[PDB]
Amino acid sequence: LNPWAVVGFIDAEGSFMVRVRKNSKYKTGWLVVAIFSVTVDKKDLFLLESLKTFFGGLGSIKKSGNSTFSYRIESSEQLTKIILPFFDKYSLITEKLGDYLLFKKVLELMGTKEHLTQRGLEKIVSLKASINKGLSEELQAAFPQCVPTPRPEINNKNIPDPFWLAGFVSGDGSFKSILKKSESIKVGFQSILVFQITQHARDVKLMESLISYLGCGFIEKDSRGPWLYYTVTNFSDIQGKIIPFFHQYKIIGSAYGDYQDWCKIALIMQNKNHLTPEGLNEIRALKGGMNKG
DNA sequence: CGTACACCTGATAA
DNA sequence: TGGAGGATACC
DNA sequence: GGTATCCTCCATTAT
DNA sequence: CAGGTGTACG
Ligand SMILES: [Mg+2]
Ligand SMILES: [Mg+2]
Ligand SMILES: [Mg+2]
Repeated sequence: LNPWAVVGFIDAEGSFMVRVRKNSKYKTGWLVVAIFSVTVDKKDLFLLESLKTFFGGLGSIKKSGNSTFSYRIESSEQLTKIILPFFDKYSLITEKLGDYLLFKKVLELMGTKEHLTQRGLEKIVSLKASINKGLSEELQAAFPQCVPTPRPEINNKNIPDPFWLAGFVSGDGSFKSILKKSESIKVGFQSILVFQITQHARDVKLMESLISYLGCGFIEKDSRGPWLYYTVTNFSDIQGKIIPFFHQYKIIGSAYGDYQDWCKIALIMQNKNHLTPEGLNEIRALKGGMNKG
C-alpha cells in the first residue's frame, strides 16, 4: 500500500461522516461523533487488514452487511492524530474532498471541546448540513434555524500521482471482458476488452481529465441518471497505454487478479487467437474465472 | 471479417 | 456510500 | 453523571 | 460495477 493509492482508494470507496444523535444525558441533549469509514466485499478483507495496519493498527473492522465488511475509525482523538495529518498531506481530489474538509473542521471544534457547548453544536450542525446526505429529518426539525456552512469548492484538481489512479480504479474502476454475438466473425463472437471507470457527474472535470492523463478513452453519460463513464474499447490503446500503466502501478485487492486475467485475454487477442475456436474458449474460461476471487 | 464507439440495462457492493 | 440505534467504557 | 467509543444492523444508489 | 448490442467503416 502506497499513500497515493490509499488516497485514490478512499476517493473511490471511503466516507467522512458526522453524527449528531439525540441523547438527554449530554448537557446539550446531543451526542456528536465523527467517523472515517471504508467498506468492501468479503473478498477484499485482506485489503481492509492492510489499511488498518497502514494507519498504525488503529480502529476496528466489522461485519457491515451480508457480504461486506467495514473499516472504521470513530475516535475523535485518533482521527485527529492519524487521519487528518495523512489527508492534509495527501489530499483527496473528487468532491469527497469537500466532505473531508468539513469533517476536518468538526474535529477541530471537537478538539477544543466545543462540541459540548451550544455554539459548537450549531457550528457542527451547520457543517454536517453540507456533508454527504445533509441534515437528517430529525436534525432539520431540531435545528430549523441553521444555515448550512457553504460547501468548500476547490477548483481544477489534477491527478497528483499515478498511484492515486491505481487506487481509485481498484475502487471504482473495472476490467471488462465481453463476448458479443457477431454474424460476421467466423467463430461467432467478438472478444471485446473494456477498461472503465465509473463516477458521479459532479466530478465531470476529473473524469474529462483522464483522457489527457492516459492519452486515450472517451466519456459517456448514463441516460438513467447523473453518472459518467470513462471508457477505453480500442485494443491498440489497451495494449499500448492501459495495460502498461497498471503493470507499473498495480491494482490493489482482488481486483488485481482480475486485471491479470484480462491481461491474459489480451495476449490471446494479441496473437490473434480469439478468432480461433480454441482461443475463444480460453477466453470464456478466463472470463469465467474473473470476480471469484 | 473484424473492430470500435454510441447506446442500452440488470445486479449489488458500496 | 452513508446512515442508525443499543450497549458499553471511561473519568 | 456526562462523555467517548464499541458494536450490530440497514435502505438506497453510485457504482 | 457489469454485462450486453447496433452498425459504420476499413
Ligand atoms: Mg465511489
Ligand atoms: Mg465504489
Ligand atoms: Mg471496488
